Amino acid sequence: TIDEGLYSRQLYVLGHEAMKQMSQSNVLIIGCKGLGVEIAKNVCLAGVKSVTLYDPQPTRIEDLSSQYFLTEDDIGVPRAKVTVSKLAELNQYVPVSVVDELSTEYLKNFKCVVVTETSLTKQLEINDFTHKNHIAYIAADSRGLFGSIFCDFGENFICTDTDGNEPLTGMIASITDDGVVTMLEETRHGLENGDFVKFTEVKGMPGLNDGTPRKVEVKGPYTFSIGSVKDLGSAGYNGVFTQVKVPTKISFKSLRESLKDPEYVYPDFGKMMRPPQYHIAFQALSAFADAHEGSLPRPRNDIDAAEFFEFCKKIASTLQFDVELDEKLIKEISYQARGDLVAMSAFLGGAVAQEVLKATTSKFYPLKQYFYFDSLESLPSSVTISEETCKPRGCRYDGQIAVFGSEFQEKIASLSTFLVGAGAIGCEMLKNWAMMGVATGESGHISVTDMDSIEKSNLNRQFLFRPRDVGKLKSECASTAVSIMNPSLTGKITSYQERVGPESEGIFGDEFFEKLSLVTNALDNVEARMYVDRRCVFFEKPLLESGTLGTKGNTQVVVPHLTESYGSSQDPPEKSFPICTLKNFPNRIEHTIAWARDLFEGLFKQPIDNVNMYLSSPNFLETSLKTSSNPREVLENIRDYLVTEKPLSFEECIMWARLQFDKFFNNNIQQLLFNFPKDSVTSTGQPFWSGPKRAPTPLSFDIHNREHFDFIVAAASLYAFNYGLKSETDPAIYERVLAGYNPPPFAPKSGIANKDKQELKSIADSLPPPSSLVGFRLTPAEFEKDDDSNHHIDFITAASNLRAMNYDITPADRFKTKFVAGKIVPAMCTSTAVVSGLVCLELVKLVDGKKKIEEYKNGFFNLAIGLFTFSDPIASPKMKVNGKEIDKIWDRYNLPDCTLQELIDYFQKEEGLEVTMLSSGVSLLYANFQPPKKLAERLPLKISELVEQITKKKLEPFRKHLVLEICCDDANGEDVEVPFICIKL
Amino acid sequence: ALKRINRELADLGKDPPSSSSAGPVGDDLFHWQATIMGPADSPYAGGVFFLSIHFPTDYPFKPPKVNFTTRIYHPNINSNGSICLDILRDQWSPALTISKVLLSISSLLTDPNPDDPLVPEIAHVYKTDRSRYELSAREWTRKYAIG
Ligand SMILES: Nc1ncnc2c1ncn2[C@@H]1O[C@H](COP(=O)(O)OP(=O)(O)OP(=O)(O)O)[C@@H](O)[C@H]1O
Ligand SMILES: [Mg+2]
Ligand SMILES: [Mg+2]
Repeated sequence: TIDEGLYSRQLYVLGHEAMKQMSQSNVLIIGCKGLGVEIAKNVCLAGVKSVTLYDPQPTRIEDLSSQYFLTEDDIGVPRAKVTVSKLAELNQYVPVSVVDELSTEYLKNFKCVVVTETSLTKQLEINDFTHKNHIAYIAADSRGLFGSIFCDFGENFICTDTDGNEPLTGMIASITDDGVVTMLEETRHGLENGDFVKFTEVKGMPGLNDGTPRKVEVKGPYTFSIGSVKDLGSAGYNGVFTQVKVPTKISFKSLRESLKDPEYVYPDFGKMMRPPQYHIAFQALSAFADAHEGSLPRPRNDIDAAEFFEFCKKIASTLQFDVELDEKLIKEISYQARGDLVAMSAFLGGAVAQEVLKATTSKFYPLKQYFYFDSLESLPSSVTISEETCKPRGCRYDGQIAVFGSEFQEKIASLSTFLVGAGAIGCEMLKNWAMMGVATGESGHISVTDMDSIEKSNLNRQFLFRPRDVGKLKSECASTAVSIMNPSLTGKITSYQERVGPESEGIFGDEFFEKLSLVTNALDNVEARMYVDRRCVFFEKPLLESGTLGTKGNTQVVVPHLTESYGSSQDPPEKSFPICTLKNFPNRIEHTIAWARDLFEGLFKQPIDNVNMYLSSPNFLETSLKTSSNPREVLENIRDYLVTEKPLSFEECIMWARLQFDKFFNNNIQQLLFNFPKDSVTSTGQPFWSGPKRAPTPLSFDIHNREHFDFIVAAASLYAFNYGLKSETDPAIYERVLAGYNPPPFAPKSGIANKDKQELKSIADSLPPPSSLVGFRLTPAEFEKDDDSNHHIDFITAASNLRAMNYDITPADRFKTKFVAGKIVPAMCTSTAVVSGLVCLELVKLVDGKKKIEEYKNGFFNLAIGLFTFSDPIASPKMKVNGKEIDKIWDRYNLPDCTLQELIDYFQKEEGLEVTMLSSGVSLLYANFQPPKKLAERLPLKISELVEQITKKKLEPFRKHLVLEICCDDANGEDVEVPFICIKL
Repeated sequence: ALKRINRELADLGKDPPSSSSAGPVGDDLFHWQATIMGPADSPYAGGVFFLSIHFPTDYPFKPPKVNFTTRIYHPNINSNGSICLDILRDQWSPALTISKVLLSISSLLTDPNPDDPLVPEIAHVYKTDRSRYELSAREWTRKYAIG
């Protein structure tokens, strides 16, 4: 009963069983500050049964530093009471409540308990109970630029899935008598030692088809071993193996036990001696708060720092910790005790929400057990950070001023950022900017662009939108929501509905880009990422890239004249199958799904386009007769869809669907088996239908079968939609119409001048004239995966399953068909929160203007395994040109709008280089090998005039520069790379 | 992209391909029209086959789209000109030049591969009735690939 219209992207990460178990779990959350509200929001979006909040402390101004459900009108009201109402709107299936008082026994009502902003004594009291009653316990803490997470799921936690990867499967070539299983040619199994596999469709060794898992002993990238199969048989041929995943048992220790001997998780391996320091530091923080009526050390206070360090020494001595305390780091923890950053809150809230989901669903590998994190590299160094600057000012930015100071607040308040995209990452970034106070000054401004609209499936991880907003523009809704969160952003945000690309350079031109301070990408495709990267490189603006995929995520920073661009790296491309595999010889469900998509396009989209173009373009036939690769196909499509097979009712649509069933699932298979019989052999004597090729069998239409009826219904409905007829769904009419159908005879054909053009002309003149059909159009079918009433996914699923039945492939359901055909990218709210936190932690580095490349960090993480890693950005490559150091990426030539000859002479006389090629855009302006006449015609022309002449298009009035790519050779004839040219018009 | 394409074009210009001649269409560097000469020891002898090459925006990180324009009677080439070449669909790497692709296509024309065909009827004729396949190939290369 899962609402797949809302959890579409999340089910591809978790699954149906995981979410079913998740929707029966109760979560208690103690503490309703920024971290608590982040965790609660992520849990509510995830879809747990319910959430209960406990926070009786009255609201204060500083709490607004990272709490975005609190307004300045709520000062003096308990935080939970004012947060429950706003949390109840995120998801309609997840009730949210509040409890005024907590008792120990009450904790038995909840599947998971999350604790924030609670002293260590209360945490011990709660854990002593939750541990022995088998209740998952998570404790999170955020102090300035430091964070801590602790997980305790009980002594006998059972983890079904430990990495989140799909089970490995593959096709076997041969299995020896000693269990040596070999993969097909150039096929890697990917297994690891100790794995379990089950075999099926094994020839010569039926015993392995029972399904009992067997151990794996990897002997190489292409072969492994399963042990002794002597009794079962001597040798096995072909077959498919599938990995089997077995549950693991994880044993956690209580908080009291693990304080003495903790088990650390290391988010970074460059600093492996810190977590032992933070372990003492946080306990000292708790002790200090206990000794000062719950008051943390004041910001940048030396006396409190000394007292805190004395507490740290006492704690280290008491616990017999044989670790030398680092005074600088510990006192830094002391200074930022009262810090409250929205980026740290987002990062830790995403992590903790993922841990809660792990506790409820028993999936993925949890943190075991202490996770201490810091982003101390983000602390500004170009401003004054002292007790005077960091003292509170009685404003909503106190939690941030306590870490960065007022001068850095003034720096932030005058930012001019540009956010590309308004998806999940866009919404999170806008929330973080609103909380941080970005662009709240006189000279600040925010610009956000996105051309898409809000859909139902987007509400599962884009918390700034509501069901009443479905169908509206993302950018406007996001701007309004963030202006509601921070009223100071009223009039400081501009929203565009423009796609960022070559066609929008009149809006995002030189004037627009010259005023920015940084650009943040929130896109989902590589084309726009590359375009924005090129624009930033040209204008020399910092860029913040971030991406997610399921539970994985990464963030990258591009700094002018310091690091390399986004396009300097290469990622794996998309896998496209061979045309021969799809056309005739499929062996996986993906091939059949691709074939079904092609069939959909060729049946309901292309012929309609041809018919419409014929009825509109007066000279379409002549152009097609010599332009298209198959004019006969176009003419046949036009004839069939206009006169020959034009339906007059829905019964004719049903008959057409039956005919197409015969055409595509019964006759083409007969032709293929006539060309290549099942007993045929290759040129080397081996059987033809062996290995990757499966012998098909024609299908006979059975009305009672479910797949056949589904295909007929979908095809008839789509044909009626094409012709605008009234479709029906009652099986009675289909069964009545299809009963009286006589299949035309079909026998495979063995085969065995210029008159063809005469036949084409005869067909052409047989068509009705366009003038006789004015105002008549056929509606094409534009593929839409997200709608379940247009019969698109239904048709694709039916066709794919029928073709799988042809080739004896295991059919898939509509869920997997929608996943594959729609190119759906799995997405999660927790990953979005984590990437937003990391990007906002790099943003403060960008604002401070840090120069060294070691101070920036590109981040990668995988939440299914609890892996976090950070690495320095790659420096931009250097080069030697004319005995000078040139940056390959961030350097350019600035030249006037001189003539081509003058440009060549300048490059010859200044750089001592001979120009051999000059191009602009996708046109070759000048080449050394062109005939002399062409050059003599082109040489005395200006660059702008030359570009206009070659591209046959006048330059736009808003165009102010030209980017030219030049390849030149040195005096000796050696090719030397040079930076691009920036011609100023 | 542009620099790599121009380097390939210059390399073609410096050393003639003899049996091939590729060049940009008009002045566009992302659309080439290549020519292939039928091998002497093949049914397509004395034939000129025109191919259209479309370099993707991500070249050389994505394979160029190569499609025959002249009609050819080959087991691995269909009516739309699509070529069953492994180096153009999933084996593509940013290390293969257009000269290598043209050489591969010429070798394919030299000897077809009927065991993994793209046109099952032509492959069946090739495997069963070789003489009729030869006659049909000669007829097609005389009717379409000449003049
Ligand atoms: N070239 C572009 N210019 C501007 N905005 C873009 C561009 N390409 C993508 N976007 C926007 O980037 C955002 C990407 O976010 P996201 O992928 O989460 O949303 P979606 O694609 O609408 O959803 P889903 O992929 O889950 O169906 C979308 O708002 C999309 O409109
Ligand atoms: Mg969308
Ligand atoms: Mg998307």
